[PDB]
Order: sequence, then structure tokens, then C-alpha cells
Amino acid sequence: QSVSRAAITAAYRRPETEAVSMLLEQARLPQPVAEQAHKLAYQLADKLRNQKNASGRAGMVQGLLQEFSLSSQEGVALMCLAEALLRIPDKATRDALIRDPLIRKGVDMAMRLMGEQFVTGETIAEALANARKLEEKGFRYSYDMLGEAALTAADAQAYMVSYQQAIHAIGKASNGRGIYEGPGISIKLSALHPRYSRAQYDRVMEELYPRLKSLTLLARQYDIGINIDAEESDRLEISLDLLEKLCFEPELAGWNGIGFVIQAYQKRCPLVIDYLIDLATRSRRRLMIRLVKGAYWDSEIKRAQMDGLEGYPVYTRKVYTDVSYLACAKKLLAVPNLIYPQFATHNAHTLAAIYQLAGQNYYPGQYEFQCLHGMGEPLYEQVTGKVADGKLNRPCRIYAPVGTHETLLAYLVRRLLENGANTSFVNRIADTSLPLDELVADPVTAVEKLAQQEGQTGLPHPKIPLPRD
Ligand SMILES: Cc1cc2nc3c(=O)[nH]c(=O)nc-3n(C[C@H](O)[C@H](O)[C@H](O)COP(=O)(O)OP(=O)(O)OC[C@H]3O[C@@H](n4cnc5c(N)ncnc54)[C@H](O)[C@@H]3O)c2cc1C
Repeated sequence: QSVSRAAITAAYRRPETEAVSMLLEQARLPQPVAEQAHKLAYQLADKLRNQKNASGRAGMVQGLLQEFSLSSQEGVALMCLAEALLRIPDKATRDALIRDPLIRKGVDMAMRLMGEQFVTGETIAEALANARKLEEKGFRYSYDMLGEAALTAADAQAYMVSYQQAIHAIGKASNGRGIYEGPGISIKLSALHPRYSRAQYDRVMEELYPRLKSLTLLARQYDIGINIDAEESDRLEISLDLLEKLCFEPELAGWNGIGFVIQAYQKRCPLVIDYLIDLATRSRRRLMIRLVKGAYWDSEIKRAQMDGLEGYPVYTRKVYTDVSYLACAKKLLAVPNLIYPQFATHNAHTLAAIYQLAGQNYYPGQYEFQCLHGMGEPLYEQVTGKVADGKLNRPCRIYAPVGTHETLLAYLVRRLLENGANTSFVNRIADTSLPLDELVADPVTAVEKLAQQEGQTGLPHPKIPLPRD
């Protein structure tokens, strides 16, 4: 193929100067909206960073090391002494005194230790029971049965039963609350078909498609959201063929519970949106669309460098992804009859920009925010909840991984890459030396700043040359 599908294909790996140049005026926040977004972003990031006075406290340690001149060892040493001096019960005494196999096991252990913060429960019953606390406060949940990249027919069968079981449990706990207020499920197509990574069209339709359909019908019986997670870029096209067919199932007609992730770090993203708008129209439904930046960036970069093709399917500078996300968000927000946008982010500027771009006169079913468990709750503690409690009163859906240690590894590595990259907002917020204004800097303005320095808009990362170079 159709007009929208061909345009996707044609954008696959378009040059970055071109793709970024095209997004810029779509992502640019108008004057007033920009400043209200900056203000809100600053306030969110401030409260977040300085929750327990981290910056105030940083500036005490700095101003003591500065107006007396100690190292970060001599200053620590003095606090140890000041600490003991403040265990001396009587002030008179205090003042009088002063005046006068191994590698495999470490890897597995460090994974469990680091990973636990990202997991909501070992089983679906446990995760569901831990969900009332935040659900009272106005949070929603999407449960992710951890496990992906099924290597055998047995692996895939096991994931399929774990997903079926999960939908029963989630659905019974939902109890008719529906697709917006009630819990949903997230699935990975890679879990449902053996060797998904290289699967051919015909086998996927014959074997994957009947399983996707069956889980979706079950979700529909319970009236819960069922979201298709986005994985590696070379699976985008087959995921769209599966979505298309699923949208025209007679048993799914009139039901708006189908969810689908799109990744803004891909060049194709805006063209996928045009395709999705057309699919909701032809299939007579409102699609739930999670807009994310994307989780596989390091691997996509390595992959394209080994394939030696014309270019990258993703952007090479983080700021360009940020720009693509805002442009895609505007596109999504303009067609509320056709799409329920779910704006997944832990970035305070990102959140503030969406809040402002969504316009005045919010209504619950306009959009929601989303966040990953163990990453977003502090930001969204300021967002979800009553206005009289100082909150924005916008709903947030927490993506809740559910599993034991044996399903955790791939998810955890993605989290470590996310948390540990110097470009990540969650990494920069915890840096008290980075000024709030740079942390929440507008991406479009960031890109024009580069383009004036560098001589052109949207040049690739200087350390990430084309695969052929
Ligand atoms: C609820 C939820 C569901 C999600 N589901 C999926 C999913 O199904 N599939 C998926 O792929 N991702 C998914 N993600 C997104 C991903 O897991 C990260 O959480 C997200 O990309 C971080 O974006 P941010 O706005 O929070 O952070 P920011 O720090 O503002 O942006 C972070 C990122 O920018 C991108 N990036 C990093 N470096 C570069 C670079 N040099 N050039 C271009 N881009 C760069 C990467 O996408 C990285 O995640 C999901 C996220 C959430 C919150």
C-alpha cells in the first residue's frame, strides 16, 4: 505494498541529515508551549533530584572543601570525627574535649542482585497482589511475563501457556474495569515462535499468528489491554503484517483493546504512524499505541555495522531520538478518535513536553503516561494523583516484569544499558554537577545548536560512522 507500507520500507535506513531535517519542524514546540514545558520540566527534575536534599547536601560538602581546602578523604575523615563527637551525650563534656564456574556464578549473582529492583513479582499472583498500593493512587499496570527469544517449539509453547495463565489472572483481578483503568498484559512476539529472529513470513502466519489471535481473544473476553512489545528492527515488518490481520478478525470487531509499541529511535517511526492511522480507520477501531524511544539501541548499532548496509535503521545521536519522539507524539495526539497514545518515558522534559502538547482540557481517555517498574515511580509520584496533593493528575501505567531469575537476563542487560549510559536522563539526573537547565534542555534547540556548530543539520554521531566506512 500500500501507499503507507511502501513509504515505511523507503524510510528504513534513510540518511540522518535527511531524517532529522524532516522531523525538526514537526517536533518544534511553539514559543509559549516551549516555555511552559521548560518550567514544568525544571520543576519535576528539581523535586526529583532534590527529593532528600541531594543538591543542598552536595553544596555543603563543596563549600566545606572549598572554604578550608580538603580532599574527598580528609573531608570524609572530619565527618567521622564530627559523628563520634555527636555521640557524646553531654554538651559540656563534648566542648571541654574539643578545646583540650566462578565467573559464571558471579555473573548470575550480580544479575539477580541488580535485577530485583526491576521485577514486580516471581509469579503473576504475587505481582497482582502488590498492585493495589499504587492502583489506589491512580496508577495502572501492564504485566510482562519475562522471557523472550524462544529457541525451540517447547520454549514457545511454555511461554504461550504462561501468557494464557497470565491473562486469566490479570483479567479476574481486572474484573471489568476495562482497557483504560484496568490492568493489561504485554507480550513479545519472539516468545511465541521458535527462532523468531530469522522466521519467514509463511511459518510465522501459520504458527505465530494463531497464537497471537488466541491470546487477544482471551484478553478481549476479560476486556483487558493486550500490547505487542516492539523488539529488534528487522522484525518490524512482520509485526505489522501480524497486526494488520489481527485487526480484521471478526471476533475483535468493535473492541479497542489491541496495543502496539512503536520505537521513536527508528527512522521509520513517523511512517509507521501514518500506516497505523490508516489501519485504525480501515479496521474501525481505536488502537492503543505505546510510543517509546527504544530498548535495543546498542545491539541495533552493532548489528548494522556487521551487516555492512547503506545505513542505520536507528538514529546515532540520542538528541535525534528525542526529536523523533516529540514529532511522533504530536502526530499521535492529533487523531484521538483513532489512537490512544501511551507515552512511555522517565524523562522529565519528555513528560512535560507531552503534557503541554496534549493541550488544554485533558480527559482520562485522551492519553496516558507509562513507566518501567523500579525506574519511574519517583517521577510519576509527582504526576499521578490529585491536584490538591500538588500532582498533575495524569494517569501512568507501570510496566511490571513478572518472573524468576531464569527469565531475567536479557531484560536486565537492557536496563543496565539504559541506566548506565551517560546520555540517559536517569543517569544525568543523579549527577548533581549537571545543571537542571541542561538536563531538561529542549531537543529541537539542542539539534539546531549542533547544526550551527557543525555546518549541517542531523549529522551522525562523530564516533559512529556508516557501516561501510
Ligand atoms: C512502559 C515502557 C514500555 C517500553 N516498551 C518498550 C518496547 O516494547 N520496546 C522497546 O524497544 N523499548 C521499550 N521501552 C523503552 C526503553 O525500554 C527505555 O525505557 C526508553 O527508551 C528510555 O527512554 P526515556 O525517555 O525514559 O529516556 P531518555 O534517557 O530520554 O532516552 C533514552 C534512550 O534514547 C535512545 N538512545 C540512547 N542513545 C542513543 C543514541 N546515541 N542515538 C539515538 N538514540 C539513543 C535509546 O532509545 C535509549 O533508551 C519501554 C519503555 C517504557 C517506559
